[PDB]
Amino acid sequence: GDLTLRDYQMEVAKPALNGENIIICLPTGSGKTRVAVYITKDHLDKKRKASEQGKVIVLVNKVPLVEQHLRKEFNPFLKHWYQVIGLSGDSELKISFPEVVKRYDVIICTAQILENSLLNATEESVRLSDFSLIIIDQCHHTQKEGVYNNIMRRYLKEKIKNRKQAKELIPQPQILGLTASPGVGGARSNSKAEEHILKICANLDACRIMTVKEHASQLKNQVKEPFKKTVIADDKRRDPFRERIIEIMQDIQKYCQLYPKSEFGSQPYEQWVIREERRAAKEEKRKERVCAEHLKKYNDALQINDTIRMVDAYNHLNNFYKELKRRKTAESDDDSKQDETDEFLMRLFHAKKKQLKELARKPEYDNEKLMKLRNTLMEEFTKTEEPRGIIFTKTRQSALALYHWIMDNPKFEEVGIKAHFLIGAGHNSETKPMTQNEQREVIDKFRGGSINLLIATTVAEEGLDIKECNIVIRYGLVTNEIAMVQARGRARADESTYALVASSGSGAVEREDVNIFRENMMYKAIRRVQEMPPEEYLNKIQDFQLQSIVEKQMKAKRDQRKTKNPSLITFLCKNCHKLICSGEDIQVIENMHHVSVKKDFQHLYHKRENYQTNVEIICKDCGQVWGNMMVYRGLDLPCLKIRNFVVAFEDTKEIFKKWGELPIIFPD
RNA sequence: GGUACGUACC
RNA sequence: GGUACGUACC
Ligand SMILES: Nc1ncnc2c1ncn2[C@@H]1O[C@H](COP(=O)(O)OP(=O)(O)O)[C@@H](O)[C@H]1O
Ligand SMILES: [Mg+2]
Ligand SMILES: [Zn+2]
Repeated sequence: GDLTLRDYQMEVAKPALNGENIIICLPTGSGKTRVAVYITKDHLDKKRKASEQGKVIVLVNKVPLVEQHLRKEFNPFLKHWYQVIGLSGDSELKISFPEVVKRYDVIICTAQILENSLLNATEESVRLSDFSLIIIDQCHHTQKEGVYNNIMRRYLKEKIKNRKQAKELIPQPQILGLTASPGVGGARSNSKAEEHILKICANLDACRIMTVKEHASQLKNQVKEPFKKTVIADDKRRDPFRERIIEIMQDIQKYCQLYPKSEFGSQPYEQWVIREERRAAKEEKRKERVCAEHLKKYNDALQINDTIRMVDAYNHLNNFYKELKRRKTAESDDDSKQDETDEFLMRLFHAKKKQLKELARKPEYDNEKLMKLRNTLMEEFTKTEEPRGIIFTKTRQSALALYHWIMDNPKFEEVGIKAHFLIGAGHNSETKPMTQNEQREVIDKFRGGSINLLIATTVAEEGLDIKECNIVIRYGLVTNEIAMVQARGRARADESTYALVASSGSGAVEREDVNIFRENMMYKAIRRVQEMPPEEYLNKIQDFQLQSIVEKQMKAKRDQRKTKNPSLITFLCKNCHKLICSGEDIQVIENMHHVSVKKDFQHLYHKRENYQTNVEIICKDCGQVWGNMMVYRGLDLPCLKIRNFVVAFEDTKEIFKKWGELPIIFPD
């Protein structure tokens, strides 16, 4: 069942029920989406009784939230009274969006489905005037160049144009923002915190920002905060894995004569060594670029030794050199690759390989954070009958490696822990992705009980419905104040704890403290804009709105300048600098995957196993990855990744990470 | 592929 | 603005 609100929910709803644009700030577990449904039904029922056209769009930022808001909230209470539909880019609908607007009263979709129609591109459109109410889920993203903010910039442009036609009357939707924390925008001062709150208010055209105050006690009974802990590890353990890896890196640096201005295993080392790899490739210095590539792989092993067990560090290097054997070795079905440097670096590893493998088997040198994590898990999974937990970590590799650490250790299995990792769907990582369906099944098994502990990246912090946790561990991960409150929001079972496990040397404890500081500033700043007199608030809101419109015009003029011709360019291999393609030889498939056409192109490469296929293309002369094969219309075609080539010009040699960075448009 | 946001380091 | 890690949308 029956559509009602709690008193704290009604308190924040009241102005939206009277037709005012507002932002609603309700904590995690407060039922913000239930408030959205009550306001949707109320809004539509009033439009019926006034014989008027009622229409609502609910905008979300993740695809699963479309289906989730339908099932749990929107269909149960509205389906029998109004036409309701959930829509996404993933679902190939046979109806166009403009028709979906004509047929349905409540549209729940991802924001880019609306923007695609407002833009058109391919050209009677949809406009924001078609909708009488627009609800934005997770409205703290209504910021900068986000899709939310682009939708709302059209709304403000239509608001200003409306006053021009009064003096010489196009209808404007009501707007409702829903969030748990609008944020502080990286501010370190209360002034800049209050500036950020007003900017978000300005972007959503809010009459007022809305929080629970009269029924604050009721809200505190509904959602109980977890107990906070900070488990620090000083790491005064001797670290012979770090020491011997550094000796290998030092040896390599003397060979190539590349010397850093920065500590081993640190972030500026990683920047330097990647810069040095790029430079050496441009300048045809195979010795330097190959060494810098390996040095990076050793620099990875140091920083994963810092966060996870040193066996995973071993495996990172061990797998790299396994793949190096495969590419450099002349196999059958092929129509020397091994340089001096290649031979030097391979033997260096094999020599010092024995020690590292067997040093890695001794857990006494195996990372103090892991014991602190172990101890925290043991004491918490023995605390309750049917517990559930999440470990938040920085890298995908770290998520998978922690899963193996939990599995390759029978005392966690003994005490009832049944772990599984959880990572992103994107394909920009050097680790492989989980698909959206695999993500869904893991989260479903977590609610079932089949799975007990998630080792998650930031995938698990916002939006998605996850079962109430007894423990949330931030394992070395400290991002922003919004993510912090969202992570703390997952721990909402009876007797739940939120814990930061980190090295004192990482500076993550100090960054957690500024995010606590920022969170406190946020509440003071919300309080200040609520107490601000209307005339003062209105003027500041108008300023931010006007200068936000100007902000898009500037970025429009930036992107206009860079707006080629092929055959200007050749393609050299980054490792060995052999001539391979001209610019005329390249053609594109569905304007995304680039392919070579040259008639005698097969002679310049070999095929190896390890998106279309799982067959790599590698350089004949040197074994450098160029990309992979693909099947298109029954033709075996070579897909070349731009990362792998030095691109020469006629007038200059440069390396690009994306095909779009080249100032050249290619054929179909 | 394209784009966006978050964080760290320059 | 750059590099990397992470996430997402089309
Ligand atoms: N006024 C209400 N009456 C009954 N149940 C409610 C009410 N508000 C919320 N709920 C229930 O609580 C749940 C909301 O939890 P959740 O989705 O975690 O909230 P939020 O999205 O704010 O974090 C829903 O399953 C809903 O059925
Ligand atoms: Mg909800
Ligand atoms: Zn080559």
